[PDB]
Amino acid sequence: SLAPISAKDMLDYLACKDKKPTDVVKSHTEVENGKIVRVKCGDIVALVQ
Amino acid sequence: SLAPISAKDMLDYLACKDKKPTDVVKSHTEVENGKIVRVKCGDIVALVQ
Amino acid sequence: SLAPISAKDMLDYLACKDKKPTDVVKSHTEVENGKIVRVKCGDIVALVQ
Amino acid sequence: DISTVPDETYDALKLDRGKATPKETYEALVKRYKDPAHGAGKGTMGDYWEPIAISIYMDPNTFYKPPVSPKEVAERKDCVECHSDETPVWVRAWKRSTHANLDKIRNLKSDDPLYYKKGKLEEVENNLRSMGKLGEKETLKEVGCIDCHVDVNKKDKADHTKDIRMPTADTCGTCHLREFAERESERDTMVWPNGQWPAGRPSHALDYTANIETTVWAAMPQREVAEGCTMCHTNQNKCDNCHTRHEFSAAESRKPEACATCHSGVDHNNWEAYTMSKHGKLAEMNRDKWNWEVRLKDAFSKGGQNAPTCAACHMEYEGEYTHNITRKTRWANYPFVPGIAENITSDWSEARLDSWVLTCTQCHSERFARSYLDLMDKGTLEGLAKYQEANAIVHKMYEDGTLTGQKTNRPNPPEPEKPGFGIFTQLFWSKGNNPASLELKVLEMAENNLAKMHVGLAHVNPGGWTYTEGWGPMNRAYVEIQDEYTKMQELSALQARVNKLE
Amino acid sequence: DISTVPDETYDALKLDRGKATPKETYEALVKRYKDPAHGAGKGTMGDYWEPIAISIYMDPNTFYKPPVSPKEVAERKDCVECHSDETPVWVRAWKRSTHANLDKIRNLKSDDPLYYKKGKLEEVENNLRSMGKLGEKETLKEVGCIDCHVDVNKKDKADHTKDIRMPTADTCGTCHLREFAERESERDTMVWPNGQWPAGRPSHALDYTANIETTVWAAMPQREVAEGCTMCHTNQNKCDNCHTRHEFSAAESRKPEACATCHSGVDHNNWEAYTMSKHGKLAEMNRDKWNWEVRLKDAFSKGGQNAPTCAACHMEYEGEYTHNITRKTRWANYPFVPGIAENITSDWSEARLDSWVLTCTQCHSERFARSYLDLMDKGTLEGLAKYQEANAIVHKMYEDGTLTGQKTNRPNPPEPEKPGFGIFTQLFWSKGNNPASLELKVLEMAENNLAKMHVGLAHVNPGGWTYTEGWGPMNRAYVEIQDEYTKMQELSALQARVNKLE
Amino acid sequence: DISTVPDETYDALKLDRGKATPKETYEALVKRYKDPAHGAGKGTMGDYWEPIAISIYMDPNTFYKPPVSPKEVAERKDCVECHSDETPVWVRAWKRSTHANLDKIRNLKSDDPLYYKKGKLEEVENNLRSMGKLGEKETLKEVGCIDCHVDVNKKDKADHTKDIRMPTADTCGTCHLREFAERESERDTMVWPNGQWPAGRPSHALDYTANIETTVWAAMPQREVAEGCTMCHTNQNKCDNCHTRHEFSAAESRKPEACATCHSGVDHNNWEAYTMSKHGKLAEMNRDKWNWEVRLKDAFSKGGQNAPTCAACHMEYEGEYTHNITRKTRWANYPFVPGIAENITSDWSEARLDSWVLTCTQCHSERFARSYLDLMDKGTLEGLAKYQEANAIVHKMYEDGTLTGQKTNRPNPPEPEKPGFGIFTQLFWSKGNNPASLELKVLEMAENNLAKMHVGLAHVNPGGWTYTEGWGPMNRAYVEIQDEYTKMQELSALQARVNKLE
Ligand code: HEC
Ligand code: HEC
Ligand code: HEC
Ligand code: HEC
Ligand code: HEC
Ligand code: HEC
Ligand code: HEC
Ligand code: ISW
Ligand code: ISW
Repeated sequence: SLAPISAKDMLDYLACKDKKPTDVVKSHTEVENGKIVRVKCGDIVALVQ
Repeated sequence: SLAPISAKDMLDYLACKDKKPTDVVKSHTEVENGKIVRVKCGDIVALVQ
Repeated sequence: SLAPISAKDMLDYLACKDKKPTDVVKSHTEVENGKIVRVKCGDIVALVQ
Repeated sequence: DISTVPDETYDALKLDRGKATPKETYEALVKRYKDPAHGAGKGTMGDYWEPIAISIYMDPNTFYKPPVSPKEVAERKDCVECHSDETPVWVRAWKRSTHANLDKIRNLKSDDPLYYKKGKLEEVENNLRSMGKLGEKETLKEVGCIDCHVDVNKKDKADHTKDIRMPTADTCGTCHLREFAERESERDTMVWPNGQWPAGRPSHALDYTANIETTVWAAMPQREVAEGCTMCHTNQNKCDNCHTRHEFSAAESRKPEACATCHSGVDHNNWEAYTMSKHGKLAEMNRDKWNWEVRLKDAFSKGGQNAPTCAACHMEYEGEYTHNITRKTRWANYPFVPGIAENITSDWSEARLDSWVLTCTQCHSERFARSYLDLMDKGTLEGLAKYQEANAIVHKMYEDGTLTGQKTNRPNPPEPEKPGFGIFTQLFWSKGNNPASLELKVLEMAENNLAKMHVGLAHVNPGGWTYTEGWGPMNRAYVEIQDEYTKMQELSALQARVNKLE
Repeated sequence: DISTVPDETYDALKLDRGKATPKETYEALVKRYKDPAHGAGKGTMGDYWEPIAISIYMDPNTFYKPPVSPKEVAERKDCVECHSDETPVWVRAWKRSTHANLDKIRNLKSDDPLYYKKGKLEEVENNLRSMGKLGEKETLKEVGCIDCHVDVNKKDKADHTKDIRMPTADTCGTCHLREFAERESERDTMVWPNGQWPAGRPSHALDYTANIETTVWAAMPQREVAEGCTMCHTNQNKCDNCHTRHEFSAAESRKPEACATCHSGVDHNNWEAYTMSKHGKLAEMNRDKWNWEVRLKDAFSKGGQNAPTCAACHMEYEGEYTHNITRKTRWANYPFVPGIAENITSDWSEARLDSWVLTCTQCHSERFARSYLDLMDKGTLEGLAKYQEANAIVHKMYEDGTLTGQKTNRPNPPEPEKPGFGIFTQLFWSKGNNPASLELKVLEMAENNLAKMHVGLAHVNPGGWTYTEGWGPMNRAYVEIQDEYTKMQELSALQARVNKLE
Repeated sequence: DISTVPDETYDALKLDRGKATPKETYEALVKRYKDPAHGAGKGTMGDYWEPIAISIYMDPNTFYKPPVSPKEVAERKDCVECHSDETPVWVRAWKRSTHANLDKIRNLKSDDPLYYKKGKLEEVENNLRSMGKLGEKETLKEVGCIDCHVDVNKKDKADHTKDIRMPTADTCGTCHLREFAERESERDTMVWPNGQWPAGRPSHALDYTANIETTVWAAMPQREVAEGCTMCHTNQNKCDNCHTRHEFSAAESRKPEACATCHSGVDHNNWEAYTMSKHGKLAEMNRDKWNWEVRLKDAFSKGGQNAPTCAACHMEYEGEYTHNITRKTRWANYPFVPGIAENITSDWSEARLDSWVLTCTQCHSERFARSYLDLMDKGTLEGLAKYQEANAIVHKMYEDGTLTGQKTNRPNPPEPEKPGFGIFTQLFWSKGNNPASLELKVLEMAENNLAKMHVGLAHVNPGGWTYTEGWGPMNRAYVEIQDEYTKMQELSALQARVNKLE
C-alpha cells in the first residue's frame, strides 16, 4: 500500500532530514570509483516526496 | 546384520502398521508432481519382508 | 623484522630442540604417500639458524 | 470495566466500557476467540494436513478428547490422591503453587511487596461472582486439578473419559479476565498503517493462526518437522509457555529465560543478542540480587532491578504493564517486509518510537536513548541495502530463466503452494534444483542474516550486527553471490563460443 | 552383593553375587578393567602414535611416572603443609570436601535428607576391611592427599619421586566399589541386538578405548589436535569429569553443566538443545530453589526439583539410579549408523522405549510422553530420509569416479587408514581433493546436521530440529548438493562437445 | 610512589617514582593521555569520517557537548532531586553504590574481608589533597552526580548547558590514580621484541586508537555498522565497561560476564570457549558460592573461589593484580600475525610463559600446567600450518591474476584504503568481485577459524579447537579451497582447448 523506496534512498533521506536542500551528504551505502558517493539533499528529498 | 530399510520405508511401514492392506496413506517424505506421494499400505507392508 | 619461518618448520624445530643432529622425528603437519613425513633434526636445526 | 484494556477492544467487541460486566466482557472475548472466522480451528488449508498425536495438546479446542482409560468417576480430592501416584511431580508442583495456596494470599499484609496478589485474588473472585461461578460471599478455596481440567469451582464428580479437558486461554481467562483481555487486545492494537502484516499480527493472540496459515507448514509431508514450528506457536491456544504448568509462577515468566525457547535461532536471535548485550550480562550477573516476585511495575524499586529484561521492555507501555506486547512494534523483526522500511519515518512509527524512548529513559537520558535508537534504525537500513543489492543480481537471473536447473530440474512445491522465486517454502521444502543455491543463499541473506543484524541492533549487541551476526555473514553472502554470478557468466560465454564452433 | 549391579556383570566376572566378598568383586573388576584385550593400554594402533606431555594425565595407568623433583619424603601431614603453598586451591578445595570431613558424615541424623552418606561411609569402610586396608575395629579417619595419591590408609612416609600416582577409576573404586562396578557394568549391559555398535559401546566405560581405536586419531600428525578428542574421552580412566577434583561434589555432578564440556558441539549438541528446551530453561531459572545435595532418588521429592536434568533422565532406569548410563539407549546419537533406524521398532527398542516412558511419567501423563516420543522417532526418520536422498547423489558420483580431483589429486590418508568415501577420517585430515567438497558436505549432512536434528528432537528444542539446527541446515546441504550436481553435469556435457569437435 | 605501577611508565613520563607526587603523576599521565600524538582525538584518518549522534558518548573528550535543554543552573542536591524523576533508576543505582555511601567504607572493621576498601578510600583522599581538590583535614563526603559530571568536590552551582561532562578515564583517575596509572601503563609494558604489533598494543589503554586507526572503520560508508566496532573499543575513553554505571561494583567487574560483550564472537570467542571449558562450567555451577566482593588477591582464600575466571587470570602478574592486562601476552589472539609464531620460542615469550605457569599453579602442579601450555602452543602452530598451506594456493592465484573477476570486476576499496589481497577491509566492505569468494574464504580461515582455534586451546575447551571450532571449520575451508582450485584449473584447461579450436 506504500510506494517502494530502496533502503539507500531511505538512508539518504534520513541523512538529509536536518539539512538544507543545497547541502551535500555522504551516502551511507554506496562506494564508486574508490570514494563514498556524495548526495545532494534537494535531489533526494525530491525522490522521496 | 539387519537387512537395510530406507527411512522413507520405515516411515511408510510405521503409518501402515495398523491399517487394512488396501488403505492408502500419505508419504512422510515424498513430493511428486506438486503433491505428497500416496502409499497403498499392502505394498510397503510387503516391502519389509 | 624477524626472518619468517613457516609454522611446520617451527613445529619441526620444537620437535628437535632436544635432539642429536642425526635423530629423525615425525612431522606434526605433513603426510605424503599415506605416511607421516619424517624429518632429520640436522636439516631443520640448520634451516632455522 | 478492565482499566488496562484498550478502547479499540471494547469497540471491536461492540461493548460499552462504562457498562460492560466481567461476564459480558468474557463472553464477548470468547465468542471472537472461538470463531473460525477470527482464526480458531484448522484454518483455510485445513484439508491439507491432519493432526499428529501431540496435536491434541497444541490445539486442544480443535483436537482434544480425554483418554478412554482410566474409567473413573472422581471428586476434587480424588484427582489429587490418584495423581500423587500417576503424575507425582505434577501434584507436588501444584501443591507448592499459589493456586493451591489461596489463604496465604488472603493473609498477605500491606507492607509485603507481594501484597498486590491479594487485590488480584479479589479481582478474580469478582469476575467469577459476575459469572455465577462463585457465591457473592463465597471465597474461592483453591484452583485445583478439577477446576482447570473440568470446570471452575466444580462441586461434584467428573467422568475421566468424558469431562477432562486441556485448559486453553479461555479456560484461564475465566478467572484471569484482565490478562486474557489484555492478550486478546493485541488483535485490535496491532494494526499496520498500510497492511504491512495482517491486522492483529505479529502477536501472541495470533501465533497459532499464523503458523497454520503458513503454506509450507500445511503442505509439507514431514509432519513431525512441521510440529516443531507449532510448538513455538501455541500462545494463542494455551497460557503456559511463559509461566509453565504446574507451578504457574509469575516470577518465572519475568525471567528472560521464559521467552528463550521460542525467541531464539537463525531468523530471530533475540535470546542470543539480548543475553550477550551488557543489559543481558548484567541480568545474568544480578539475577540473584533482584526480587523476581514483585510485579513488573515494582521491578525497578521494590525488586531492586537495575538492568532491563525482555518482559520489562516489551510489556511496558506508557507507564503501565500489560500482556499486550504489540504496541511499540515498528520493525517487526524482518526488515525486508514490503512497506516496513518505508513506514519507518511515518507519524505512526514516530509515535511508537516515543513510547520506546519513554521505556529507555527509566534509566538513560533521552538524548542517549534517541542517539542509540537512531543508530538502530539506520544500521537496520544499511543491512537492508546490502541485501537489496545482492537480491537484484539473483532476481535478474530468475527473470532471465538462467538459475541452475531453472528450466531443466525445478519441480513444483507441494499443494497448495504455487512456484515462485525465493519464497518461504524453499526453507522447509527442497527437491531437485528448487530452490537453486544462489536463490536459497539470497533468501537466507534476508530471512536469517539481515533479520539477525536487526535483532543485534535492537538489543544492543555490537558483535551481533558487525563481526559475528548481520554484517559479517551478509558480506560473505554478497561476495559469494557476486563470485558465482561472474563464474556463471564466464561459463555462459564459453558455452556460447562452443555452439558457435558448432 | 551389590544389588544395583546387573547379573550379567557377575556372570561376565565368573562370580556368585551371594558369595563374592568386596575384595573379590573389586579384583575381578580390576582384572578386566586393566586388561589390554578389554581396552586398556595403547590399543590396536599403538604403533602409530606416542603420548604427549598431557598424556600422563589422560591415561595415567599407561603413561604416568611421578616427577623427578621435589626430591622429598613426606608423611600424611606434610602433603597438606607443603601444598598449602605449592597448589593452594587443591588444599582449600580438599579441606572443604566430604573426603576431608568424614566425622561430619558420621554425625548425620536419620531425618536429614543427606543421611544416606553415612550408609555410604560405612559401606566404604566395609569394603576396605574386606580388602585388608582397614582394621576390623578401625574407622577411616579421612580421605587425604596421601590416600588417593599413594595408597589408601597409608600409615607411613612416601617418597615423592617414587610413590606418587594419578588416581585412576580403580583407585577410586577401592573405596567406591558400588559406583565403579555400576560404571564397569556398561561393558555388559550395552549389547546391541545386531552389533549396531561394538558390545559395551557407546559408554563411559569404554570412551577412551573408543578414542584410541579411532583410526584418524591414531594416524593424524597433529597430536595436540588429537588430544582435544582425548580430553572428552577420559571417563574410562579417571572419575573426576562430572564431580571434579578436588572438591569431589556429588551436587556438582548432578548439575547439567557437569556434562556440557563433552556433550556439546557440531556432532552432538546436547548441552545446546537441552538448555534451550523448556526443561533446561526451567533448570536455569530454578537452580537456586533446588536442593542439589540430595540424591537423585530424592531430587523430585526432597530436592523440590521440578524440571528434569541430564543426570536425572540418563542415570534413572526402572526406578533406580546408577552410574550406568546405557540401558535406555535406542538411537545413540547418530541416526544413520547401519541397523539403528531399522532396529527402532524391534522388541528390544520398544522395551527401552517403555523405560523412557517411566522416566517422563514422573511428571507427564503417559499419553503425553508417548505422543512426544513418537514425534521424536518419526522426526528422526524424516531427517534420515532427507540425507539418504542426498547421499544417493554423492555416493553415485564417488562410485562413477566423478568427484572433483577424484582421479587426479586424491592422495591416500595417513596409515593405517584405507581410502574410502565419506569416511570419518576426512573430518580431521584433508590433502589435495581428499575429500572432495561435495563429499565433505554430505558427510557433514549426516555426522553433524542429522545428528543435531535428532538431539534437538530428543531434548525437546523445537528450533533445534527445525530452523536453526536439523532441517534448515540439512535443507541447505541438499540444495547445494543438487546445485553442484546439476552444474557438474552441464560442465561434463560441455566438455563432451569440445571432445566431439576435436 | 604507586607500588603497582611499572618502572617503565615512570621512565616514559620522565618522572622519578621516589619523588613524584600524586598531582604530578596524574598530570604527566593525562598530558600523554590527551595528546593526539599518543592516540587522543580523531586519529590519522580523521578527515575521512564524522561522528554520529552516539559518538559523543563513545569519545566524549573529542565530541561531547552538554544538552541545550534543560536551561537550568543546579547545586549538588538538585542533580539528585530532579534526576530522581528524569532518570529514576540511575538515582536508585547510585544510591546503592559505594560512591554514595563512603561512611560505610570508613566504618569497616579489620575482620571484615572488605576492609581493604578503607585503605583505598584514604588513598583517594590523599590523592585529592595532593591535587588540592580536598582540604588536608577534609573527608571526601560522597562521589555524587556533580563530582563525576561537573568537577570533583564541586562546592557550588553548575550550569546544565555548560558544565556537564561525560566522565572519561582521566575523570575517574582524578581519585583512582592507581587504577588509571596501572591501566595507562599498558602503553609502556606491551612492547613487542620485533614490533609484531604497534607499541602499547593490544591493550585497553589504546583500544579506541586501534579502532579509529583501522582503515575500513574510517573508510566505510555504513557509519552505524562501524560504530558497533566502536562500542567494543571504548575502554581507552571510559572506565564503565567492566564495572558499569551507575553502580560501579568491583564485584561485578570480577565476574566473567563483565568481559563477554566485547571478548566474544567470530574472531575471538573467549566467552564461548571459556564458558564451555570445565573452568567456565565450574564458575557457572559455583558462582553462588564465592564471595565476589573480596579483592582478586583474596579470591582464592577469602573468596572461596575454586575455578579460574577471566579477571583472575588476566589481571594477575607475579602474584599481584593490577588493571594492566598485557604483561603475559604471547600469542595475542591472531596466530598468523608476522613474527608472532617465530617469536614463540624467544626468551621474551618464555619469561611470559613462566608467568602464566605461576598463575595456573594457584591450583595445578607446575608439571600439569606446563604440559597443557605446551599443547596450546603446538596446537596453535598446527592450525597455523594448515592455514599457511591453503593460503599458498589462493595467494598464487592472486599473483597469476586468476581469481574470479580479478581483472574484470574488482573495484577499489573506499579511500583511504589501497587495493591488495585478503586485507581486513574485505571483511567489512565488498563490491563486485572485490573480494573473490576464495579470497574471502582463506581470509576468514585465518581471521576467524584459526583465531578461534587458538582461543579454544588457550581456554581449555576441547570441542573449540577440534570438532566445533578451529580444526573442523579449517578442514572445511581447506577442502573447499582445493576443490574450487581444481575446478578452476579444469575450466581453465577447457577454455585453452576452445581458443586452440578457434
Ligand atoms: C480461578 C478458578 C483460576 C483459574 C481457572 C486459573 N487461575 Fe491463576 N490464579 C488464580 C488466583 C486467584 C491467583 C492469585 C492472585 C494472583 O494473580 O496472584 C492466581 C495466581 C496465578 C499466577 C501467579 C502465581 C504467582 O506467581 O504467585 C499465575 C501466573 C497464574 N495464576 C496463571 C494461571 C493460568 C495460566 C491459568 C490457566 C492455566 C490459571 N492461572 C487458571 C485463579 C485462577
Ligand atoms: C512460544 C511458545 C513463545 C513464547 C514462550 C514467547 N513468545 Fe513472543 N512470539 C512468539 C511467536 C511465534 C510470535 C510471532 C507470532 C506471529 O504473529 O507470527 C511472537 C511475537 C512476539 C512479539 C511481537 C513480534 C513482532 O512484532 O515482530 C513480541 C514483542 C514478543 N513475542 C515478546 C515475547 C516476550 C517478551 C516473551 C517472554 C516474556 C515471549 N514473547 C514469549 C512465540 C513465543
Ligand atoms: C529494552 C532495553 C529491551 C529488552 C531488555 C529487550 N528488548 Fe526486544 N526490542 C527492543 C527494541 C528497542 C526493539 C526494536 C523495536 C522496534 O520495532 O523498533 C525490540 C524488538 C523485539 C522484537 C520484535 C518486536 C518489536 O518491538 O519490533 C521481539 C520479538 C523482541 N524484541 C523480543 C525480545 C526478547 C525475547 C527479549 C529477551 C530475550 C528482548 N526482546 C529484550 C527492546 C528490548
Ligand atoms: C558423570 C557422567 C559421572 C561420572 C563419569 C562419574 N560419576 Fe559419580 N556421580 C555422578 C552423579 C550424577 C552422582 C549423584 C548420583 C545420585 O544418585 O545422586 C554421582 C555420585 C557419586 C558418588 C556418591 C557420593 C554421594 O552421593 O554422597 C560416588 C562415590 C561417585 N559418584 C564415585 C564415582 C566414581 C568412582 C566414578 C568413576 C568410576 C564416578 N563416580 C564417575 C556422576 C558421575
Ligand atoms: C583454580 C582456581 C584453577 C586455576 C588457576 C586453573 N585451573 Fe585448570 N582446572 C581447575 C579445576 C577445579 C579443574 C577441573 C578438574 C577436573 O576434574 O576436570 C581444572 C581443569 C583443567 C584442565 C582439564 C583437565 C581434565 O582433566 O580434563 C586443564 C587442561 C586445565 N585446567 C589447565 C589449566 C591451565 C593451563 C591453567 C593456567 C592458564 C589453569 N588450568 C588454571 C582449577 C584451576
Ligand atoms: C581422591 C579423592 C583425591 C584426593 C584426596 C586428592 N586428590 Fe589430587 N588428584 C585426584 C585426581 C582424580 C587427580 C586427576 C588425575 C588425572 O589423571 O588427571 C588428581 C591430581 C592432582 C594433581 C595433579 C593434576 C592437577 O590438576 O594439578 C595434584 C598436584 C594433586 N592432585 C594434588 C593433591 C593434593 C595436594 C591433595 C591433598 C590436599 C590431593 N591432591 C588430594 C584425586 C585426589
Ligand atoms: C614440599 C616441598 C612438598 C611436600 C612435603 C609434598 N609435595 Fe607434592 N609436589 C610438590 C611440588 C613442589 C610439586 C610440583 C612438581 C611439578 O609440578 O613439577 C608437587 C607435585 C605433586 C603432585 C602433582 C604431580 C604431578 O603433576 O605429576 C601431586 C599429586 C603431589 N605432589 C602429591 C603429594 C603428596 C600425596 C604428598 C604427601 C605424600 C606430597 N605431595 C608432599 C611439593 C611437596
Ligand atoms: C516452521 C515451518 C515455521 C512456521 C510455519 C512458522 N514459524 Fe515462526 N516465529 C516467528 C515468526 C513467524 C511468522 C510471522 C508472523 C505472522 O505471520 O503473524 C509466521 C507465519 C511463522 N513464524 C510460522 C516469531 C516472531 C519473530 C519476531 O520477532 O517477530 C517467533 C518467536 C517464531 C518462533 C518459531 C520457532 C521457535 C524456535 C520455530 C521452530 C518457528 N518459529 C518455525 C516456523
Ligand atoms: C569493526 C570494523 C572493527 C574494527 C575497526 C576493530 N574491531 Fe575489534 N577486537 C579486538 C581486536 C582488534 C584489533 C587488533 C588490536 C590492535 O590493532 O591494536 C583492531 C585494530 C580492532 N579490533 C578494530 C579484540 C582483541 C582480540 C584479542 O584477544 O587480542 C577484541 C576483544 C575486539 C572486539 C570487537 C567487538 C566486540 C564485539 C567488535 C564489534 C569488533 N571488535 C569489530 C572490529
